[PDB]
Amino acid sequence: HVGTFENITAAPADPILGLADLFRADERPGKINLGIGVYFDETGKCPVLTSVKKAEQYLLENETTKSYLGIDGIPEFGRCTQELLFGKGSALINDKRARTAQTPGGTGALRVAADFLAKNTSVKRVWVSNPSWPNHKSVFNSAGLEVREYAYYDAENHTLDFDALINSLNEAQAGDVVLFHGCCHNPTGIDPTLEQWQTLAQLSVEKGWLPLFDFAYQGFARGLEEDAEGLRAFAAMHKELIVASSYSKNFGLYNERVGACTLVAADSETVDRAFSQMKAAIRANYSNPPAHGASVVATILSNDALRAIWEQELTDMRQRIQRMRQLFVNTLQEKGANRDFSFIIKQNGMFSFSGLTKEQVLRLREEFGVYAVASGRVNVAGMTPDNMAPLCEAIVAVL
Amino acid sequence: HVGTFENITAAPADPILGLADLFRADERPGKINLGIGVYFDETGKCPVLTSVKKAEQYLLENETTKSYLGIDGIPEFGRCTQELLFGKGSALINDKRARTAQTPGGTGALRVAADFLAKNTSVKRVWVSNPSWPNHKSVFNSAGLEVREYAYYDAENHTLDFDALINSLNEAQAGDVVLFHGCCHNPTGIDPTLEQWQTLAQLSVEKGWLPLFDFAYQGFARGLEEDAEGLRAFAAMHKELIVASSYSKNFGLYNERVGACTLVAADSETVDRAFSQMKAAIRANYSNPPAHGASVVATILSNDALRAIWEQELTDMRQRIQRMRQLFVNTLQEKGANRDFSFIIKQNGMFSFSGLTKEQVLRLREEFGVYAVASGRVNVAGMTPDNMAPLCEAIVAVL
Ligand SMILES: Cc1ncc(COP(=O)(O)O)c(C=O)c1O
Ligand SMILES: *Cc1c(COP(=O)(O)O)cnc(C)c1O
Repeated sequence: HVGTFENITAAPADPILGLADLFRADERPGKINLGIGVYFDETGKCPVLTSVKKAEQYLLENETTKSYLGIDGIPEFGRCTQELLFGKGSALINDKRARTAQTPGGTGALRVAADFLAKNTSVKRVWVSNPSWPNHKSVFNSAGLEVREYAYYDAENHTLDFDALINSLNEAQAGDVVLFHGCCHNPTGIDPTLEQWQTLAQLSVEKGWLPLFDFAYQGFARGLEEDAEGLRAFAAMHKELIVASSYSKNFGLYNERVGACTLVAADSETVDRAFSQMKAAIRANYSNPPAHGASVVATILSNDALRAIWEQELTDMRQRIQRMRQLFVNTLQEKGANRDFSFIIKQNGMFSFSGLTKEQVLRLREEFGVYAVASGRVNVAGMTPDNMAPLCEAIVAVL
Repeated sequence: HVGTFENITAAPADPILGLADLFRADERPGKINLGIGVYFDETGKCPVLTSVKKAEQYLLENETTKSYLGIDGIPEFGRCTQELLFGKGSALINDKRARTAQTPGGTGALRVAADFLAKNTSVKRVWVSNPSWPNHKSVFNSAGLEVREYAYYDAENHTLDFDALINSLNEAQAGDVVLFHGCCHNPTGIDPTLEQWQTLAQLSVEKGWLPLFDFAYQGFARGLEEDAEGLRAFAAMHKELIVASSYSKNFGLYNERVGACTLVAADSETVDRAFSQMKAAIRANYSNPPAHGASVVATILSNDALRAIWEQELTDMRQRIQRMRQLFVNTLQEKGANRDFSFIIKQNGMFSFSGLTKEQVLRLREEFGVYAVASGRVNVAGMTPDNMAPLCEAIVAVL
């Protein structure tokens, strides 16, 4: 009677999280963490938004029960989500072509979609960008879906390689899923222009793809409505699509696990039929979703006063990151870098590829106490006026 | 192109959660909800516990960040969970043989265990009592495991059929998983005696089963420690086991999704190796767990003054249910029932198997507005002094 657990092989280190335990252990003073994807403020802290604290006080005074939510969560949460993604007065909403389930984070939204697709459709293949968020492949593989990669980044020009993106998707067939980042591509910060989004929307229709949008950073590129232009171009042309969205970053609600999976089909009758199977996939996973984070979002979005506070806090975050992008480039020059880092200014969101090699990312860590993901992705929101000069001196030393 | 969603078949209703939907829509003022397993107080409400409101007020004023938890959640939540399960000073704890992940509810803990087994071991079959919670089968089937049923309930004598149980399980092979309810069996309310638990533990070892304990009602049968006696007899003999526990009910934190998956192995090296893969399965599901409800639990169990308040609140819930069981049986005789219902006094927890047929349950709903599960399972914790007479009048009218 051998043990069931004896033949188990240890799992490797998570590329984004295996770094953060290694940082908490580093006993050297002045270590700098440019790793995980949370926003920091000017003091190097990840604070709770004021609008979130106000909403939580209201919930504390007014909640009378913790009784289970429905499988698909708080109804007002789904309605507010659809307005954010598609626009108030969107035809998708008036025609009742969309259904939204509240999920545990954006990751939970991707997993719910994966399980739904694997069990209820003939989907076998998901196409994701090279590079992408590393957990994309793990989520879809957990449902038994093959993940293929399409070309995306021109590492010479630090730009979108649009010709190669098109050519690399030539073999994506009708009924394959193609995954797009809605804005603030993770990790490159390079997003399609509006004309490129429109080109992709037309191509997607002709080839019969099922688009799946991962929308974790709405509001961090240009603004809430501007950042959804690409999704709304797809939505104007497609009968069917899926949107996995996250409120982890734009509400600073990371650890409360607040996301949404939104299904769109040709008509009300079809999406309700499909959504009933998505609810069955949720029930066999975590049963029903956590209330606290989504109650906060629904409260803020339903209250004109709180929503005005939140939108300003989101603008404040967006502008800080842009300020840091400029300061990073200026300070690298001041500290003597001869490589041109000006592409950094053109990139959107929290993350840019620095262009550093795994070998330089390792030298920064072991020699200077500066922590970046081994792909060379650095979190610009982890940079402050206080840590920018040491950080830049370190990069310049390993160049 | 024909749509990917066009030919999806609609999912059937959940036998528990679909009932709740019907109950909401029912416009009759006298309707009575004996379906879903939530606790109601003497006034028919599902309250937030006082210990929980106090912990939530502490969190509101002292939380400074919502930054992601680690994949396995709050460390103190895991330590407190193991103490509750195995007891302060257990050798599993001092030998470092146990690892706990915070999960989204007991359901999420079940799905995480199932995914982990399916993807990292040779396990193929899970054995589940007949009857059991209806969602057990969906969770294990959705992870790719086969579900087999073992005998349990003697429907004529309203008792545990221990000879049938043991002969059923002689077909379970070594390396199969056998699922046990820790206490307050759902739906029958009939649990093994300590002497039967000890018989099963010895037998489990001889045959090479991997025990999986589902522990959603610790404290609702006799007490916190007494309700863990059967699990602790297993933990005394086995090299390996899995416990999926829930805080939904004994903390009234249903909609915050608070549970734990606890892995036990032969030694520290093996459990950490196994746990590394469990973390991978979580990362590919919901990434990391929701903080609010687990933080409430850990605040309460970590503070003797809050813990004392909570323990009294749990005792009060347990005693109120015991008072309704007696009131239920006495009132049925007063209302003209000629059958003996005294077996309800011998059942533990929220649920009693009433012995009503599907046709009688349907008639209770349609004609009297009394909602029970089609199996005839009734939630005693939904009974109150005020609704007892009409409820019993309805049941007598359909006998
Ligand atoms: C036996 C059993 N297992 C699991 C669960 C699920 O617990 P949770 O709501 O925390 O997911 C329940 C509660 O409904 C239960 O009765
Ligand atoms: C961070 C991130 C997620 C995960 O969002 P959570 O809400 O934390 O689960 C998903 N997709 C992308 C592209 C991300 O950057």
